[PDB]
Amino acid sequence: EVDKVYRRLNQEVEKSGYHLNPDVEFTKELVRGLLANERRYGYWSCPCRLSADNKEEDLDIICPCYYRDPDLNDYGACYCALYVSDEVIRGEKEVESIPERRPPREKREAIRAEEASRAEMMETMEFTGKLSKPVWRCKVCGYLCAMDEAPGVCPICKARKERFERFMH
Amino acid sequence: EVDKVYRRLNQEVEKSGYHLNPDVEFTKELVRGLLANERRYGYWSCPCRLSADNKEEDLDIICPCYYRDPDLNDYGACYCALYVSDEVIRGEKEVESIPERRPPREKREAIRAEEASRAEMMETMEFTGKLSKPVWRCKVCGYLCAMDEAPGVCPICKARKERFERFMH
Amino acid sequence: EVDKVYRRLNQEVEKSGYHLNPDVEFTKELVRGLLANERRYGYWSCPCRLSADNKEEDLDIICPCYYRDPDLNDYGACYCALYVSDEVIRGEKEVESIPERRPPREKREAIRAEEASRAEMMETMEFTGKLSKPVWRCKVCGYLCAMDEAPGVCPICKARKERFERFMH
Ligand code: SF4
Ligand code: SF4
Ligand code: SF4
Ligand SMILES: [Br-]
Ligand SMILES: [Br-]
Ligand SMILES: [Br-]
Ligand SMILES: [Br-]
Ligand SMILES: [Br-]
Ligand SMILES: [Br-]
Ligand SMILES: [Br-]
Ligand SMILES: [Br-]
Ligand SMILES: [Br-]
Ligand SMILES: [Br-]
Ligand SMILES: [Br-]
Ligand SMILES: [Br-]
Ligand SMILES: [Br-]
Ligand SMILES: [Br-]
Ligand SMILES: [Br-]
Ligand SMILES: [Br-]
Ligand SMILES: [Br-]
Ligand SMILES: [Br-]
Ligand SMILES: [Br-]
Ligand SMILES: [Br-]
Ligand SMILES: [Br-]
Ligand SMILES: [Fe+3]
Ligand SMILES: [Fe+3]
Ligand SMILES: [Fe+3]
Ligand code: NA
Ligand code: NA
Ligand code: NA
Ligand code: NA
Ligand code: NA
Ligand code: NA
Ligand code: NA
Ligand code: NA
Ligand code: NA
Ligand code: NA
Ligand code: NA
Ligand code: NA
Repeated sequence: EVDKVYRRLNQEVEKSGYHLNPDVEFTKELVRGLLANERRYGYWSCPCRLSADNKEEDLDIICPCYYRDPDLNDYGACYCALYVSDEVIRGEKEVESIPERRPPREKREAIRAEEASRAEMMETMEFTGKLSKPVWRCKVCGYLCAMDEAPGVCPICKARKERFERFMH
Repeated sequence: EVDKVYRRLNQEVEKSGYHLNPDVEFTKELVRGLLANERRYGYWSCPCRLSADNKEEDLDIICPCYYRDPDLNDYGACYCALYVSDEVIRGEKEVESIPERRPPREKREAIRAEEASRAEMMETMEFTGKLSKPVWRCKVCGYLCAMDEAPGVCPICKARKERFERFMH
Repeated sequence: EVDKVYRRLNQEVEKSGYHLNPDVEFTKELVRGLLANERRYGYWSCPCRLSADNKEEDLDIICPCYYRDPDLNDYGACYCALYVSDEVIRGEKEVESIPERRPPREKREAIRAEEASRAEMMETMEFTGKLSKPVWRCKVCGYLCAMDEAPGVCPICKARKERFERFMH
């Protein structure tokens, strides 16, 4: 039907140094699957896995999935064998059985929640150091305050802004 | 009516080295506004801004607002020009148009939530290092435990409290 | 009735260098209390304190409680005087009145929530450094990526996996 998607994929991955399975009809088969999965669930859900029909919960199995590279590295193929390793293509690598590396649902949920908290921390802290203010010190009385710029005049001794200095530490 | 509040303000700010607008009637005008805003919303909501009639959401525009000092520094006046800069009062500073520095509602909410998380972290950690316990080491068997004081006797070898030592590291 | 529990306790604590009150009948009294509290609430709630009949909220007063050791250290006895200090048993230590060290309900709740946040941080961060990936660098073009192992081939220059190196810093 559409061979268009097969070929544009083959070129997309070859540029980046990955490889599709060299057997053509088995691969185009998987392509049909991916297409159908896109029609049915609205994302490219791994063609050889049960989709949960919820994108958020499947982000790890949208093709290419999070298991592809480790699986290529250990077994010479991704779980469906859509992709095969640079080693298999040539010789060595001996394309072989691939266990399911994806963790079970409960485990995945824990991992996500942990990545959520971790991202929130990093966000909050990055956003933080962005709004922090430098500390200014009056050179007459030593008054300290925290502002982008030193105040017009020291509320203590009245020295002008230009007589403050950035303070450390 | 009440000029009482005008004058007590003028003295309150002059002590700290800020200045009210030298035009008297324009300033007392703003004072009336602030008073009314206090009657209407129960806080001194910036007289030249739309109040949301919720204190929590307006903490940034209670007068004096969070934009006053940066605005004095850049434009020689706060957004309403209740306050004018030390430079304008004398010469230079050329009192000039002030854009609205306050971010729009969505932005403000994000910023607040980020300051909330940041404060929770800092709180939780400060509260944390306060309850942490030192580590005590039996000098006979090396048993380690974490308590304000070493135990009456080592549960391992039975050496008395006075034969423990603070441990590092 | 059951003296079984009295004696197994006396041996359990003596091994660890704690001591029960040497008056036998006052102690076995407290034992009966602890038993009853176990029948009534399903945990060994301090026999001389009001139980809230909720384990989660009483974790600090399950016997032995969190106040036992500090109380032994300062007063020579736990709050009920189930336990007496190594000093009292012999001489010195002068067993004496013990105030209630447990903080009031509101305080306890705050402390717990703070320990919760602190534990979540530590968990999230520990779980974090466990999933972080090393950074690999192509030795031909300097391409950087973060994975357990370097890719089959550099998506940039095509150098094979074995021509990458662990990168710092
Ligand atoms: S396993 Fe192969 S096919 Fe299934 S998603 Fe991962 S990469 Fe795409
Ligand atoms: S702008 Fe001027 S008047 Fe309005 S709140 Fe800030 S300081 Fe008070
Ligand atoms: S006070 Fe004494 S009896 Fe009550 S719980 Fe703490 S240790 Fe057990
Ligand atoms: Br079709
Ligand atoms: Br998608
Ligand atoms: Br990998
Ligand atoms: Br590869
Ligand atoms: Br497989
Ligand atoms: Br100046
Ligand atoms: Br400076
Ligand atoms: Br009036
Ligand atoms: Br107020
Ligand atoms: Br400023
Ligand atoms: Br000023
Ligand atoms: Br303005
Ligand atoms: Br001692
Ligand atoms: Br010591
Ligand atoms: Br009974
Ligand atoms: Br229990
Ligand atoms: Br202690
Ligand atoms: Br003791
Ligand atoms: Br007591
Ligand atoms: Br290789
Ligand atoms: Br290396
Ligand atoms: Fe000063
Ligand atoms: Fe010891
Ligand atoms: Fe390269
Ligand atoms: Na996607
Ligand atoms: Na599952
Ligand atoms: Na500032
Ligand atoms: Na200024
Ligand atoms: Na206020
Ligand atoms: Na707005
Ligand atoms: Na302690
Ligand atoms: Na003790
Ligand atoms: Na327990
Ligand atoms: Na209480
Ligand atoms: Na990896
Ligand atoms: Na590989």
